[PDB]
Amino acid sequence: DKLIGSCVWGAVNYTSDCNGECLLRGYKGGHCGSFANVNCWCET
Repeated sequence: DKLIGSCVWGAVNYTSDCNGECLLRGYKGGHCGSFANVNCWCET
């Protein structure tokens, strides 16, 4: 997996646009943790 940042509306390294932060890295459509809604990861 290829982390990107956090996925909490009120935290540091805030993402806001997972797919965005992932696209920024040329990664594939990322998403937010499935069983840990807090950090986002890419679908690599």
